[PDB]
Amino acid sequence: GRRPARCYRYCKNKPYPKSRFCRGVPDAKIRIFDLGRKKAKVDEFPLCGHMVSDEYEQLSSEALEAARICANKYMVKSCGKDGFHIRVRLHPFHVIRINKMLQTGMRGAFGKPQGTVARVHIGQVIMSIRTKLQNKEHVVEALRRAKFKFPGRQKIHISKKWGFTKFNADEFEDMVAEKRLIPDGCGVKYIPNRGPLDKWRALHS
Amino acid sequence: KENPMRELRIRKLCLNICVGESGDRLTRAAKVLEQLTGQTPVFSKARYTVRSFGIRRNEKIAVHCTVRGAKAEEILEKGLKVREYELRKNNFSDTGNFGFGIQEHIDLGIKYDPSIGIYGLDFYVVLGRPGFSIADKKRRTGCIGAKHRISKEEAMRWFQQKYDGIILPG
Amino acid sequence: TNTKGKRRGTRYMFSRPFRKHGVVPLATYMRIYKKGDIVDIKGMGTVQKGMPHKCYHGKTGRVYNVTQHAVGIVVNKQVKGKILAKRINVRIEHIKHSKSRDSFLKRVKENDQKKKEAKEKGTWVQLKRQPAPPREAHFVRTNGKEPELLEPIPYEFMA
Amino acid sequence: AKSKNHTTHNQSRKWHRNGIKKPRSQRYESLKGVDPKFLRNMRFAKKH
Amino acid sequence: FVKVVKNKAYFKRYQVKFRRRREGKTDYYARKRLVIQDKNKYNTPKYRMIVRVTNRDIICQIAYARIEGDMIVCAAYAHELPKYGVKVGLTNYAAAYCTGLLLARRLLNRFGMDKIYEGQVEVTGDEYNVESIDGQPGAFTCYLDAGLARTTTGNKVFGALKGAVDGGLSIPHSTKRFPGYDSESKEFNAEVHRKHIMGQNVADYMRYLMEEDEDAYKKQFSQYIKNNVTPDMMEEMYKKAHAAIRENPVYEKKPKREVKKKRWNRPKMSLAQKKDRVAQKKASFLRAQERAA
RNA sequence: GAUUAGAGGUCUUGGGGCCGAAACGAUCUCAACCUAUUCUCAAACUUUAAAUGGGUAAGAAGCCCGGCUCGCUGGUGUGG
RNA sequence: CCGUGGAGCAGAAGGGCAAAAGCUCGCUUGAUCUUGAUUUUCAGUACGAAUACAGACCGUGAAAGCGGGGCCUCACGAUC
RNA sequence: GUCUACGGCCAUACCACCCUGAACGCGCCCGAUCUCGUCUGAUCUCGGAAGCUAAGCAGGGUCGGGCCUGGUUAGUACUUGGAUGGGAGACCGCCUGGGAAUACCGGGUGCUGUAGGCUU
Ligand SMILES: [Mg+2]
Ligand SMILES: [Mg+2]
Ligand SMILES: [Mg+2]
Ligand SMILES: [Mg+2]
Ligand SMILES: [Mg+2]
Ligand SMILES: [Mg+2]
Ligand SMILES: [Mg+2]
Ligand SMILES: [Mg+2]
Ligand SMILES: [Mg+2]
Ligand SMILES: [Mg+2]
Ligand SMILES: [Mg+2]
Ligand SMILES: [Mg+2]
Ligand SMILES: [Mg+2]
Ligand SMILES: [Mg+2]
Repeated sequence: GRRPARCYRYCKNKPYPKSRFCRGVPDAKIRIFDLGRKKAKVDEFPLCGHMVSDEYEQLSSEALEAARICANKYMVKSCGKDGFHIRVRLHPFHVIRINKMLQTGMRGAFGKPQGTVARVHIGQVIMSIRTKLQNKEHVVEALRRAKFKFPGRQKIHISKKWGFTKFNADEFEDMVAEKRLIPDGCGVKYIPNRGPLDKWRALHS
Repeated sequence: KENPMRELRIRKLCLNICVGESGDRLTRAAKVLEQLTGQTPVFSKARYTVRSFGIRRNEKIAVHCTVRGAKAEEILEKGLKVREYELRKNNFSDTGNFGFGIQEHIDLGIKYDPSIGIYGLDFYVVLGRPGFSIADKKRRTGCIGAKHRISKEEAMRWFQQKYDGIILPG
Repeated sequence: TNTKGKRRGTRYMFSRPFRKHGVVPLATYMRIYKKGDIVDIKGMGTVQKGMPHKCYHGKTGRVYNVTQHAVGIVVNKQVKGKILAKRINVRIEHIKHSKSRDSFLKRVKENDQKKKEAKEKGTWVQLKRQPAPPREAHFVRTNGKEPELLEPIPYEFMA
Repeated sequence: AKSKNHTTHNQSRKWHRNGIKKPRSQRYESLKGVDPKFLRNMRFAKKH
Repeated sequence: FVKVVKNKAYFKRYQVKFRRRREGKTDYYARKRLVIQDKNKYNTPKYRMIVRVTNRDIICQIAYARIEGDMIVCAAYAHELPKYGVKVGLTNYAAAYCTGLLLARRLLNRFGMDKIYEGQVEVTGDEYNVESIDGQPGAFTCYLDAGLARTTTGNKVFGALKGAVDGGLSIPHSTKRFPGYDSESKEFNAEVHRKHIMGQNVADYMRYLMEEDEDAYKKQFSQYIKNNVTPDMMEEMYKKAHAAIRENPVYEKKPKREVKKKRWNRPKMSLAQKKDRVAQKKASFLRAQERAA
C-alpha cells in the first residue's frame, strides 16, 4: 500500500513537522517508545547497550516499530518477561509527502502527507537496552537481530555509563554512596553544592 | 511589648446587593441600600452575557457601596448583632479580610415598607493597618512588607478579642 | 514573485533586542548632530515615525540637514551596476553617531601634536601606520625543564 | 511555450566590465533640500 | 494545586523598568516631551522649573538636561523661609509663593538681571507676564515640571509658578489652575487668588476655630501658638517676607564641618567570611545531629 | 508549539472498589493536578550564535587661529 | 492578593506598545488651505503610499509639546 | 559614612524571606473651613505636627532564585578556499584559514552627574 522505503531514505528536504501548516497528517504507526520492566530502579539494571547509526538518513516510523517488536520478542524469549528495559530514542517528526497520480501531470505537484519518518544523524542512538550485567551477549544479539529491520549501517556499543544516565558506571556507585546523586524512578538527580542549606540538612538527616 | 500603632483597624466596609435584573426591583434595592448607608450607592453593569441567569451585556444588575470610619463600624455592629456575633472558620480570607451575608434587611434596624419589598445583602470588611495606603498611593507606590500584612490568625484574634465573638468550626 | 511592501522581511531587523523593549532611553534624544557628521543607520521598531527603509539599515552616511526632530543624511546605495548617493530623512531615534571617524580625528590631533613637538628637537618620528611587521629574532629560554611529548590519543567511541 | 522566468546570471560581470563608479564626490554640494527658513537666513546673511 | 507564577522562567524572561520608574519618582512619558530640545537648536539649553511639594518642604529648582545628568543652575528650599521671616507654615500656598519668588530673585541676582525685570512688586494675583526689554538681555524663560502631581485648580505647584512669574521669570501659563478660577462662570477672581496667596484662607480657618473650639484649635495649630502668629498679622508678615526676599535673595552655603569618619551601617562581609560561615554551619549541624541521634 | 517515561506530594477534583447512617473519618488504588527530573523535535520557534559577507573612515575639500554678517535660535557678540 | 502582557489595539500575519499605542471620561475637527524637497516599485518614469520641513488658520493642554487621518507594513485609477 | 530634589547608564540595580537604622531628611500619621474630587477626604487636593520606625526607604545576610562576567564543553559543531582524495551511494578524511552554543564548575550583586543637607 505504501511506496517502497527506498523512495524516502535520504534527508533531502527541510524538516517538515506536523503543525498548523501541515494538517491532515496520518498518525505514525509507532506509539509505544519503551517497554519491559520500565518501572524499575537504577541499581538493578546497570548494563546499557545502544544501537548507534552510522549513516545520515531517515528511518520510517513503522520500521522503528518493527525493530522494537523484534527486540522485545527476543528479549522476552531470552532474559525473561521483566529482566530488561527497552527505549527507542527516535521519534518520527518529519512527515513525508506523496503526489499521487490518480491527468494534470506535474502541474500543482505539491504532495499530501503520507507518513512520518525520523531523521538520524551520524553517531546517534536509535535503541537503548538496560538490563543486568550478565545479559550482555543477550543484549548484543537482540540488537544485532533488530538491525535487520533498518536500512543503512548500524553499530552496537556497550556504553560505559550506568543505565539510562549520563554518569560513568565505574564511580556511579561511589557517588551515590557519597550522596552526590539521589536515585528516583528510572533515573537520578544530581545534587550540586549550590542550593540552600535546608536541602543539604534534609538529605543528610 | 508592642508597637502602639501597628494595631489592627478596619479600613473599609463594602455592602452589595446583586438582584440579577434591571428595573423597579433594582432601583428599590438602591433605595434601601442608600437609606441604610446614608449615601448614594452605585450600579454595576453585567460583565458578560449568559442566558442561564437571564442577563446580557452592560445592564445594571447590582448595587453596591463602600463606607469608612464611624458609619462603617456602626453598620458592622448592626450586622454582627443580627448574626449574633457568630462566624465560621472559613468565613475569613487568607489576606485578613472577612465578610458574611444577611438574608433580609429589615431586621438590622430598617422599617418594613411593603412597596420596596425585601432584599438581602452582602457585608464585607477589609481589615487594615496604619501604612496600608502605600500600596495604592500615586507618587511612590510600594508593597507593605511581610511583617506588616494581616493573616487569618490575626484576623481571628482581632475579631474574637475586640468584638468578643465566637468562631464556630465549619 | 515577491511582494513590494515597504516592511517585507523585517521581522528580525526592526524588532527590539531581548529584554530591551519599552521606553526609549533619553540619551538618544539628547545628542547633537551638526552638518557633516558621519552617522550610522539602525532602524528601531519602537517608534514608527520617520523610520528608514530597510535597505539603509546598517549603512553609514553624512548629515547634510538638521531639522526639529529628524536629520537628512546622504548615503550611498548600490543599484544594479551603479551607486547613487541619495539623501533621506530619518527621525533621530533610528540614528547613531559613527565611531569610525572619531578614531581618525583623535589620531590626527595626536600626530599633529607630535609633529609640532620634536620640530625644534630635529629628531625623526614615524607617523604612518605601518602594517604588522614580521616577528624579529629572539631567544626562547628553557628553565631546565625539557618540553613534554605530545602524542595523538587512541580512538575510542563515545556515543 | 514556457520560458525562463528570471535570472541575474551575467549581471555582476556586465556591471564590473565597466566598473561600479562611486558618485562624483566634490566640494560645494548643492543646497537643495535644506530647511527653508535656515536657507532664507543664509541668503539674508550673504546679502548683508 | 496551582501553577507557581514567579517561576524560574518568569524571572529569566522578566525585564525590569527604569530605576526612576520603579521608584515611582519619574514620569518618563512626560519627561521626553518636557526636557528634549529641538535638534536644530543644537546645545541651546532648555531650562525648566521643577516644583516638588513634600510632606514638610517645598523644593524649587531650575534645571536643563545633559547626557551625563541634568544640571541644576539655581535652587530654593522652603525651609529657608525662617531666615526671611516665615517661621512656620512652610507647606501652604503662601509658602509656595514665597519660595517660588525667592527662586526667581535668586536666579536673577546670580545672573546679573535684577535692575531689569522686577516684575509685580505689588502682588495683585491677576494675569501677569513679563516682556523682554529692547536693548537689554532677554527675560529668562522656562517651563513648569509638575511631575506626578495632579494639576487641578489651586495646586501649590501653580502657586510656586505664580510666585516666580511675579518674581520676573517668563513662564507660559494661563489663569485657569490658579485658585479663584470658577469653572461654571469660567472666570478668574484676582482678589480670591490674592487672598489665597497672602494666606487669608488659613486666617479665616483659625478665626473659625476661635468661633467655637479651643483645644481642637491648639491641636490643629500647636506650633502657631508657640511662634505667636495671629490671623491678622499673617498678611503683614508675608508682605515683609516678600520685601526681604526681593531685598536680599543671595544664598550663602553653610560652613562645612569636619567629619569624624564613623561608619553607621554594616559593611559587606567577604567571600572568606561567608564561606567559613557555611562550613561551620555544616559542622555544627553534623555535631548536633550525631548526638541527637 | 509538538513530545516519551518513570519519581515525590496532596485533597484540588474525578473513577473502581472498602469499612462506614454519614464524616477531606479511614483503606487501597486508577487517574487527572503540582514539584523536581528524563527521551526526541521546528522553513513559516528561540535565550545564544558563527564562517563567508554589507556599509563607513584612513587628511590640503585637513587642522589651528583672528575678525565680520544674520531678518534664525537666543539669559548671555548665546548657538548655528 | 499574585499577575512582563501570557489581554487589547476593526480585519491576515508579523513587528510595536503598561502612570501606553490598551480601558474610561472631557473638549474638539490637523480627515482643513498652500508651494516646494525626499523615500518606496523604479528606467531611478508615473499612479498609489509614506517621510521630514516651510507658510497661514485652528484644536487640545497649566505647559513643554502633540496633531495637517487610523501604532507601522495593504485597502486603489492616465489622456479625451 | 549617608540622605533628599532632579537625573544618566537601565536587574552587578530585580524577586522571596530575615536583621539593623545615630542626626537631618523622606515617610507613615492627625483633620476637611477654604481650593479641589469622589458611592466613600480610601485615592486626588487642601490645612497641620500628637505619635512611630511598624511599613515604605537605606545598609547587611541567604553553600537563595535570577542577572552579569569567566573556565569547561572545544579546536568539538559549523565553515572560506583546493585536489584526477575515498566511497555504489549516503557521506567522510585531508590541505589552507576562521571558529561557536547547552549541561557542569568558579567570581560578583549597582556605578555615577548637578544642587542642597546630616554626621556640630
Ligand atoms: Mg514496485
Ligand atoms: Mg526537495
Ligand atoms: Mg525545458
Ligand atoms: Mg525570455
Ligand atoms: Mg502628564
Ligand atoms: Mg496617557
Ligand atoms: Mg504647520
Ligand atoms: Mg487609535
Ligand atoms: Mg486621611
Ligand atoms: Mg521604615
Ligand atoms: Mg523594621
Ligand atoms: Mg545564586
Ligand atoms: Mg548621588
Ligand atoms: Mg559629639
